[PDB]
Amino acid sequence: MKFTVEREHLLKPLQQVSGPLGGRPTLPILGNLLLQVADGTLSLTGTDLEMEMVARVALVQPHEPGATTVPARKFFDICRGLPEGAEIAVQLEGERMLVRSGRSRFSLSTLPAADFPNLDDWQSEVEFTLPQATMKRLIEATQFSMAHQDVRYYLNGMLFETEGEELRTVATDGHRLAVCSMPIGQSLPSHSVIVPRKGVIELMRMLDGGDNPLRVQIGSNNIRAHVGDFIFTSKLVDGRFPDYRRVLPKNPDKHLEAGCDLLKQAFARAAILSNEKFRGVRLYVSENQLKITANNPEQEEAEEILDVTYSGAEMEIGFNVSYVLDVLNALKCENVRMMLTDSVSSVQIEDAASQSAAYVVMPMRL
Amino acid sequence: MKFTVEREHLLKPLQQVSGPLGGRPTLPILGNLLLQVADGTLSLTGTDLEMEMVARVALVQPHEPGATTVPARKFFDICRGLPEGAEIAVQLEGERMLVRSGRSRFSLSTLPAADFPNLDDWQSEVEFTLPQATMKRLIEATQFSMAHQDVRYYLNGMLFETEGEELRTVATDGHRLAVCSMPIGQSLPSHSVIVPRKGVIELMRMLDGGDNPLRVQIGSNNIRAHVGDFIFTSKLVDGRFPDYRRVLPKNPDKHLEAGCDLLKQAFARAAILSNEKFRGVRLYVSENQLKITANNPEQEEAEEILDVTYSGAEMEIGFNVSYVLDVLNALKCENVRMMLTDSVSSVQIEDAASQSAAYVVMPMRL
Amino acid sequence: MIRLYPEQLRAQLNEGLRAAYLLLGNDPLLLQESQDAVRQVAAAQGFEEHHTFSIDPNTDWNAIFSLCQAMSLFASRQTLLLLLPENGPNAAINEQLLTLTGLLHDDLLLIVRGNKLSKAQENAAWFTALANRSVQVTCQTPEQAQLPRWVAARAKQLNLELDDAANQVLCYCYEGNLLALAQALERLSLLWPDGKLTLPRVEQAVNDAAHFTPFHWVDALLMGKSKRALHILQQLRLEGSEPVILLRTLQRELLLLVNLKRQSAHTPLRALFDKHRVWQNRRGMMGEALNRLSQTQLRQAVQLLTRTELTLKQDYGQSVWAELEGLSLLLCHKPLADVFIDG
Amino acid sequence: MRWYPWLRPDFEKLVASYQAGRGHHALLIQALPGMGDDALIYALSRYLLCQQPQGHKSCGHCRGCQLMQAGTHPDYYTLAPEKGKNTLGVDAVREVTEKLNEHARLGGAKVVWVTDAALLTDAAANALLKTLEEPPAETWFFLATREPERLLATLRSRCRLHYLAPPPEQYAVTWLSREVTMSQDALLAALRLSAGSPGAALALFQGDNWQARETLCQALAYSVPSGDWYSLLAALNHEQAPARLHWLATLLMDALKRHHGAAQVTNVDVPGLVAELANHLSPSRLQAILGDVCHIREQLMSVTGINRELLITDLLLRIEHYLQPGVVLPVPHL
Amino acid sequence: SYQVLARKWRPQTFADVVGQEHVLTALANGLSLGRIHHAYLFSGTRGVGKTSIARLLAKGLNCETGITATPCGVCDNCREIEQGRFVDLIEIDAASRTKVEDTRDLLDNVQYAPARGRFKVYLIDEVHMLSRHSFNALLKTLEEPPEHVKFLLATTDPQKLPVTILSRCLQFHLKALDVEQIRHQLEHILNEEHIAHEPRALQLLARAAEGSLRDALSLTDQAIASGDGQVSTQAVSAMLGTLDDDQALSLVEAMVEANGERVMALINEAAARGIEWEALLVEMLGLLHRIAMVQLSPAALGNDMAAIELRMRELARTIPPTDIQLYYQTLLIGRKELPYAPDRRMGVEMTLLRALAFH
Repeated sequence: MKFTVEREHLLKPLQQVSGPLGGRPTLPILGNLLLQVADGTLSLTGTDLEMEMVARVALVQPHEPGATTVPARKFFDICRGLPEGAEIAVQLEGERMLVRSGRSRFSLSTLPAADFPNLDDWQSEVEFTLPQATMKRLIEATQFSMAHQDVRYYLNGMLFETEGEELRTVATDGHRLAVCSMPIGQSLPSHSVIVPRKGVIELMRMLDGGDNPLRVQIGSNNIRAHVGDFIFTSKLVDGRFPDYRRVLPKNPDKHLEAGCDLLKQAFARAAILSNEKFRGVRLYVSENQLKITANNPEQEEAEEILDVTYSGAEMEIGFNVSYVLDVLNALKCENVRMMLTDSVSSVQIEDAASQSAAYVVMPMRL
Repeated sequence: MKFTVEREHLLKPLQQVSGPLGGRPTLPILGNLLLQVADGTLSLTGTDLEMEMVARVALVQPHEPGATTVPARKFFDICRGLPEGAEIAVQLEGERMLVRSGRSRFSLSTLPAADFPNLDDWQSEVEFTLPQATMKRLIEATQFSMAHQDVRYYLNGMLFETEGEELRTVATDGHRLAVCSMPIGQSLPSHSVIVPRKGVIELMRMLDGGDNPLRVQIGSNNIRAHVGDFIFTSKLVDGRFPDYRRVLPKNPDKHLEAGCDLLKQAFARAAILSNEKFRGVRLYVSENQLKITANNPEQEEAEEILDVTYSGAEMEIGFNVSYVLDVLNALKCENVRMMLTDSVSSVQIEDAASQSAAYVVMPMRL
Repeated sequence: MIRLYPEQLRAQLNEGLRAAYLLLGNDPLLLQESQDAVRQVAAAQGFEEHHTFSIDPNTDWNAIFSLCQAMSLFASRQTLLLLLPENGPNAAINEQLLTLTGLLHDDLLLIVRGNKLSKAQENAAWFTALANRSVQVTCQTPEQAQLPRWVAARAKQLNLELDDAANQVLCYCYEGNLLALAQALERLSLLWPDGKLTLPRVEQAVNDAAHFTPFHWVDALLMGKSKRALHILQQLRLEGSEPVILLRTLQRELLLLVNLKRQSAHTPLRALFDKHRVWQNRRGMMGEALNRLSQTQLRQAVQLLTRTELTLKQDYGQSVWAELEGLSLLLCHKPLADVFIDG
Repeated sequence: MRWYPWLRPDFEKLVASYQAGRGHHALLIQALPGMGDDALIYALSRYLLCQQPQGHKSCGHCRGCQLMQAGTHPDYYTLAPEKGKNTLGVDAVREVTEKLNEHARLGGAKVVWVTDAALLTDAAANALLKTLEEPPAETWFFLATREPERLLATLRSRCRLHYLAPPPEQYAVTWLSREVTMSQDALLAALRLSAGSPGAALALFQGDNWQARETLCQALAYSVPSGDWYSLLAALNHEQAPARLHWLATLLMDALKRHHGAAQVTNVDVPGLVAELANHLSPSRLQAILGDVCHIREQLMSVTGINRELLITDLLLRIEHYLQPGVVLPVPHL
Repeated sequence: SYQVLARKWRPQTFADVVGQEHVLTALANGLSLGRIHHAYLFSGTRGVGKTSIARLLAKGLNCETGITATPCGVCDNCREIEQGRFVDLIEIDAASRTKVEDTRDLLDNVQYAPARGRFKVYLIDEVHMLSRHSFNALLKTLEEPPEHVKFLLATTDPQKLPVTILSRCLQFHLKALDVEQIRHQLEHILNEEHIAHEPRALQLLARAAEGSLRDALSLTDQAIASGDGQVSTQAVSAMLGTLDDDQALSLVEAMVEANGERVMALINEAAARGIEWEALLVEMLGLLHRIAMVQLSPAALGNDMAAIELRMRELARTIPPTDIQLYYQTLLIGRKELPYAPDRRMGVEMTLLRALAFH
């Protein structure tokens, strides 16, 4: 194995691929990046088995086919720590990988790759090329309820529902749910799949910009992406977890549009010396006003008064205020329309440009 | 009690002073800052039982006899969350110090100013002023050679002694010392002014070009420092500050005029496949060049070739690179001549360019 | 608070949503049984969200939802098993216990399995406001006496005949061990094709998942059977028994024998065997030993017992196994008398 | 306990001494912490920490005193045992100690006093050796024990001992009497039974201990003739068994005294009973027996897993065995 | 606070420390020669001279006159040695520390070589405390540590200290200090001190110093503290609870008289003053020993019960050997068993009771 890359070329893959392998996750070899000069290519691959990130780097710069695997860090850092552009002459030289800088030699420890597992490519039941932005539109304005972990099974990844042209995400943790949907127009045989969280992240890391039109292939097993040289495959839990349809304010009646941010601020101020037990702020919300009794058990209250375009019955509805900033902010939205229930149900925080984008939290009183 | 303040005015005072606040096993009201808007200044005490940052705010804002101590932060948070400029008025009433600035109001709590345990601050003799400019170097260069868990003296401390019109300071870890020399100062008496670990930080903070120049009444007692809207004052630990002249290598003399930076880089790289414990890089500075041979016990090796105008035969000394870089970097000087005694013995490093920052670390093993 | 016996748990369970169905009792068979019945009917009752979460001696507490309208992503009532501390909920616990009483315990349908609470806990406010809605299910075990009855009803759990001849022999030998006795009846039912208990059959293969109590030995000793008692101990060895136990239990009977020997040599045997205790069957063995065992010859025996006990217990001398051989004969004095140097 | 008057003169010298730096900063007060040492200790810190001000005061005034009264005196420490233990661990120690290497932190000397140094741990103690020996600036250390015996020697190598016996019996009784009603014989019987320590003497009359003392006393008078001791199981079977075990001993001993002709008893709270012991029992076996009362008292405390009862019983029978002839009658040795 | 003497009485040279010549010499001798171990084991009682021989050695290694039998007083290194700070030398109480943790760290720093010292010398004291692991970790560098590094082991006890450790030290067992060695050294000392010494007290202390010079020295400081100046007999006899009385034999006799009361009532009052039982005990025992000896030879004794010699004699001969052995025995066992009694006062009464029961 032998290649020469530039530090920078390498650098994208130097992150993508390395990133979730640093942890030396799983097996060592797994926690090593596969170095593969195979051909003129130099693919990098960092499998974990939890997601995977491949970065490719085309390499015409000196290379001898072979392969090696090196820890995710050992290598990365050296290359990075190298000055830029650096022609990182990497050589499996036996079992030390001689990483040659320019007058600073380094010798990493390298096993030739000969193992290093790699994931299911499968013909992906639905495949499509994302316009990306939607991906973040959604991604950001729906990952506030996704649990990380969640014994409520697979909330720790998102609920990739394909339904028609719309791709919907749902995350929920059980008290707060978010749906944002947008449309892709990619006629996606509906399904819902829980893709590993770690996945989501890496994805988001390879969400990339430059409207990298993110190719997706959801399977059910595997799901595969293509954003540049960064091919990311995950296994999938398929499944689904609930959606907003039900969460839905029993009163849509009450409305409350107001500027996300005035509101956010209001929340933000509100949440000060507010309830330490549940972030319960009982907002008594006039038809115009919004008045947040946020007490905290330390006998400190915060009160913020501010207009709302409020409608429907002004009522104290509690909330985990904590929830509410989360989305406010993640929600790219100006006015957020609330459509409140009285506090039995959630209130409909929606995006204005809810492309079906419902962001719903249940009451939480103090 | 009904004392108004200028939000902003107070805005920076609040932070300066809360940074030195509590940090003791017992830190109740140490978390609350006291304020009295004398009407003029205010107190804005943040005691630690070790250092203080009293800020004042210049403000003329009314006051009524409201001596209070309210949670530092809560109060703070509010001020900022309230518009600035905002004439942050408060009612001290029943240990409930409310804050009102517009449609936002809050009811904070208060701890009386009566049990406020404070510290020494007394008119401290001498008056001698160093600009924050160099004072900065001075603080940077030395402050990192703290070492802690002292049952023997002050490592983390630092001593202040004007040796001459200079001032010379020292903090050391016992494994590296840092002595920077600020030509400026006065000959005006030095005093047991051994400031801790913490203080030196805020001071350092009180310099940057900014604040006023830093002025000191070096008193054994306490000293009285003048920087920012604060008044920073320690009781000083009084006891010696270990030696600092001896620690200079035995004949630091080979001049290893290097660039502090390059070196700092190279050094940074070398450590990686250097010993991974102590970070004890071993050096074999090729004359005029450099050479470094690092091995991480755990395989690997790093190598550099750099330049140092170094005459006199290979310095062949290794030291803890972990210490070193620190000084390179606290060394604002980028030609740093090392005065070593080539041989596994201490190497003094000084700025080549001044002598201010002179720094000594010690070799590793024999 | 209403005490219910597990078998009658349906009465309160069913009739109404009892808040804290507090299966305090201790027979695990009874506790187990009182637990699953609430749960079963609970889970069925829309409390499928069923979680178990102990209450440490630790302050503990976690899910203290008891109404908050937080859900509608997963709305329902839930139910919360609390395994109690040793004696029951302590402070913090009690506190957050008293909170729940205060609220719909909505989504926190209390199932408090455990043991008997401590008094102060039971007077502690939490255990005061549960009342009238909760159910205490005494999950405490049969006396020797009620044991056959139970056992006999319990046979029909297995429906097999069992044999009451066998029941007894189970009631004695599994005097007080419902659970294992329940499993006892199980292993053997399987073991045969027929699985029908009856005494002959239960002799051929005996459940090696259910103990042969100290009694066999000690009782054998009562009699004065100074060899019988000995044999049961050969077995109590191969069986691995902790000596502590043997001592404990032996101590139990013998001190009972002293005291009863003081008053017995003038009070009809065995009445006292149950005016105190001394199983029915032992009572005979036991009324004898008072006559056999004259309190004096009896003294030196105690002195050796104590001796061994200490040998163990302070000294961790594991030669208490040999010390007993002495004692058997020191105490019994043989079925007759034959009291000798201590050891 | 409380500060009693008999803690004062100790204090004065010590502070004097302290003030003179003749008085070593170390100090050990034999006296029970039950006979007042704690307050005495703390009275010292009161002063000592505030830097020792005034000739000798407990300090009512002083910022040191008051901040120490608030305790917020950082100088100040109370340095009790560790609570994750109940003994004064090393760690507890490691801390306060190292805080004194940062000098005074709010002035006045520090006083770092152990509540009952009787209560220290070994890693703690070992730890404290060098600090009690070696004087840190402004440190006046103050330790308390039930008796000096509550501490290790190497420590005491450096302890500047300020003895402090129990105050005399009389006063210890008058002192004891003030506060517990029941005859001075019970005060004394108890006091005496306390090795004459008040602080120690006092406890007896609390609870049903001294009533149980009596209780016990009664059953026993029955026991003794009757050769049923077994009756006594309970009277002595208690959390204070050892104590009740103790109640008893001092009488057995009084009976042997009668066996050496000696009017003298330590339980002057009944001499009849005393006589009968000697009376029904040869001293040999009285003597033998006396041994064991304590021994159980020990064992009740020592044997892991030991049936308090089992032990209380065995004993009775065995006594009962002795009263009996033929049954060999010890005397204690080997 | 207020200063001590013990330390202040610590060597600079071999003399300051009384005894252990085997060690002094063993030391003077080691030092001078190349017979410098980087592993020493001073095993003696607390500041008998386990710590003293260490000091001498230290100064001598970091004698800036090399390694020297005596530590060539002044050397910077030598005189700072007994003062704070002294880089070469790093000293340690493994008492406060028990942790292994403490033990690990320690091994790491030996690397850093002074920017001016000449043996990075390490002095561990109270090593016993440290855990097993702490112990075993040391074996590694007792064998081959980096250069300059030393391992002056001083231990009170090398017992909570493995075989291998001893196996790997020069163990200069500092034997104990004769009462007299002590008395003397003290006598010498106290007298140097302005305050009138006090012979009685000197002895009172000499025996009382427990074979350790440190305490000896300690005692003294303390005696002054509570005697608020001046060593005087009485303040020290009393301070020491010591009965300079013949009550030992008085009671022995009253036991022998079958005299119950006198024996007992006397102890009880002694207990109000809490009077030391032991002191009292040792004495009785001794008398008996001698008397019997006086039987053997009322001369071949190396007896110091001369004031009562005649008494001794008198006793010795009139009481058969046998019985003398026997008295001696009874009370020896009772002493043994004295403490066991929950009043202290109680244990001694028993001892005597049993004697008094013997007669």
